[PDB]
Amino acid sequence: SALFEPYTLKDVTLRNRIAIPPMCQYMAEDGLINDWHQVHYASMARGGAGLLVVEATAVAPEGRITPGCAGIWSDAHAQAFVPVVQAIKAAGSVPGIQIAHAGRKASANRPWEGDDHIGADDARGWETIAPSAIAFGAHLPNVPRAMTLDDIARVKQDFVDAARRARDAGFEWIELHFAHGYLGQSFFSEHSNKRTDAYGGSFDNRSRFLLETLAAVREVWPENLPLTARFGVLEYDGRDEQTLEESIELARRFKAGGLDLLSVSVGFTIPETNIPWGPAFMGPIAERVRREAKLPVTSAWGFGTPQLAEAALQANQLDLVSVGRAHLADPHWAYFAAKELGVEKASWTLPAPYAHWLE
Amino acid sequence: SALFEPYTLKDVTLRNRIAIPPMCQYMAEDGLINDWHQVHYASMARGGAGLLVVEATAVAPEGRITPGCAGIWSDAHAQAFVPVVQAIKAAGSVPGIQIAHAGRKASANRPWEGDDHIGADDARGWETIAPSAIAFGAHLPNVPRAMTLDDIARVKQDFVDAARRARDAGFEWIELHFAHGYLGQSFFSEHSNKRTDAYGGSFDNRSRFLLETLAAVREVWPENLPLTARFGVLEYDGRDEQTLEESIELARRFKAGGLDLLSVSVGFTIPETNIPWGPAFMGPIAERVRREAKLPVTSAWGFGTPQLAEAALQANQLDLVSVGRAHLADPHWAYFAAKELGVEKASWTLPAPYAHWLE
Ligand SMILES: Cc1cc2c(cc1C)N(C[C@H](O)[C@H](O)[C@H](O)COP(=O)(O)O)c1[nH]c(=O)[nH]c(=O)c1N2
Ligand SMILES: Cc1cc2c(cc1C)N(C[C@H](O)[C@H](O)[C@H](O)COP(=O)(O)O)c1[nH]c(=O)[nH]c(=O)c1N2
Ligand SMILES: CC(=O)[C@H]1CCCN(Cc2ccccc2)C1
Ligand SMILES: CC(=O)[C@H]1CCCN(Cc2ccccc2)C1
Repeated sequence: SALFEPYTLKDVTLRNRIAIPPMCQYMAEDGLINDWHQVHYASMARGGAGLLVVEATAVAPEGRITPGCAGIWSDAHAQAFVPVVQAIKAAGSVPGIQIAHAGRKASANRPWEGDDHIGADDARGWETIAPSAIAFGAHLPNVPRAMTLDDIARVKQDFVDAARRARDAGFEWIELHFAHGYLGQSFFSEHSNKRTDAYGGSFDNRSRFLLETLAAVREVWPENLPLTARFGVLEYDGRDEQTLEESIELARRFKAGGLDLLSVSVGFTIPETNIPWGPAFMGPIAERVRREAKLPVTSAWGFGTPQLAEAALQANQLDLVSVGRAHLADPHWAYFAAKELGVEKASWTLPAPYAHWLE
Repeated sequence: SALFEPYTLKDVTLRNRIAIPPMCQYMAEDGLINDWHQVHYASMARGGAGLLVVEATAVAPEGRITPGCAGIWSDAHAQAFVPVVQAIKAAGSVPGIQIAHAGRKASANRPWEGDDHIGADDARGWETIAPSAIAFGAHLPNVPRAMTLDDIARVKQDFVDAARRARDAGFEWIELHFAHGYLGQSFFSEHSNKRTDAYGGSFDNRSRFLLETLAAVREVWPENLPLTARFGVLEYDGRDEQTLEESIELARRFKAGGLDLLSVSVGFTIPETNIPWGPAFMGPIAERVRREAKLPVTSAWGFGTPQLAEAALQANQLDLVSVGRAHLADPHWAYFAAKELGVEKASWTLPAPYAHWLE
């Protein structure tokens, strides 16, 4: 099975090609994770996935999506992750983290508590920041404050500090969240970036915040540990071929800047889109990015069937398959996939106190 | 769905009829549980099951099956259980524990490390005790020491101390392990009990250890929490109708002694048997115990299919269905069952950070 071959990138070796992508739990308090996250992550790691990327973890308080998001904007915040790192490692999986800044999609309610921007009169909310003072719209109508040059430098330094802390906490894999309509994605997109200084206009200027943040993080993040990013390479906004061509050139520039792997996604920059959801629908996009930018990739959004994961790998569309929601449903999904694909001694994808009895 | 109806017994209410039976993990050290159990039990509780009975926990060191078995023979051992208890409650499941003494099956290797009696040169081993100096045979050849009256008195008091400690740790449900060929089962069976004193020979004498232990425990276990036991009601040894008739009479005596519920199983007292393993094969035996002893019952051994569990409840064979190995395979099995049986808003068998996304 391709899905259960190991993967080596820099000095990290993953025991198979199953990655758990970052999935916000909205269960933190003032950025501090807790018992909820400890069991959630340790249980999934024991399930057998080779790589577990911890949810979007805010580099700054205002960079949270919700009052429940994890943060890493202080050393105390970082120290809370150590037991998660240790549990993921004890289960044989590799611990990663996604560091993030929600940009104009910040100050929102939890998804099951309205999923919408927090109102002005609710004290739990805060002012958001973005490249330009333009709202997403729809359920997120709040207009962000356009970032100053000092703002741009401060946030780049929060990403550096976040990466410094993740390193020191023991993570072996980092992912910069430049996707899904949050701060980084909104600098790259013409939809959201109307700046007239060095950080807007041309392709080079729209690229600048992302490339400078990459470069700054690269300085503190070990060369022997994978440096990755997630990026939305198209929006399904009717501008797909031009957007894709530009996104692939920026990925060429990420590679020149030392990126080891790109997690390929959708922009979600604006609500006025027509995304063709379906099983493995990102496969061909991911493949194009991989081939044209000459960079390993993962992706998500449907691949959560064992035959779809296996297929993508064999067609060299992906190097890792990210499987999210199926792990929410079953934290032992990797074991289910091993059984489905006829892996030998499939029950031993799980630790012994389980594997002995299931074989 | 019958499976997702609540159940009330004494002051305890279970949110559904899915019970997780005791399943040994063999991961403790000197009886002390650790991070393995914390995650294991908390994850399964979050999966939705109404009741989670913690694995066989030894009332005394020599009462462990293996060097990896959990213990409750001291107050520090009992304090280790408190985070487990609190984690199970936090997920909305009810915490139970099974207290146990392995009798002549003690001093054995972990199942995946030979599963056989420890050899006398191995420094890990200990002397075992039983009603009579007779070995199980097969892979468990060690001949146990015959207990004296002073031994019987001591072991009874250890069950009492264990129950007292379980109460204080916050368990809300206790199960006396009188099944599967361990100490209690071996007092009842004529195969293993050749005593000529008050604890051997007649039905009354063979029953005595079990009844006195129950009575002793009933004195310290709160009247308002379920007091239960697991008992092997037949052996498949060619003596089934007489053995089952006797077992049912003892169930009546358990009820007269305050037992609230009986977990109906097989004896496993000797290796020379022909157990007819199959899906739901205990259903009819369980039903007979329930009807004839007029006592609530659970059972296990192939109910781990949503339709099989539902059927047994609808036929009134059982009050709770114990689903073990299916929970090792998928700690969210109760969610899988609620989906299969078409339960309304099945994803909310799980907590919000999962249920929201899976509906
Ligand atoms: C609960 C939850 C939470 C989030 C997400 C999704 C879900 C379900 N996803 C997107 C996720 O990583 C993945 O791309 C999608 O879930 C699609 O993959 P599946 O179809 O679920 O296998 C995600 N994306 C990301 O980059 N960072 C994150 O923190 C989150 N958080
Ligand atoms: C790993 C493991 C460990 C144990 C068990 C089984 C397994 C698989 N079982 C028996 C268990 O409670 C249950 O009766 C069987 O697993 C049958 O139910 P299932 O078919 O698995 O649903 C069990 N029985 C018991 O009374 N005390 C226990 O501690 C144990 N330990
Ligand atoms: C922060 C992260 O990128 C997440 C947060 C919540 C929704 N994600 C996007 C999403 C859309 C549809 C289904 C699942 C996930 C983005
Ligand atoms: C102590 C407890 O009752 C357990 C320990 C391990 C095996 N159990 C018995 C068992 C036999 C075959 C399959 C599953 C379980 C008994």
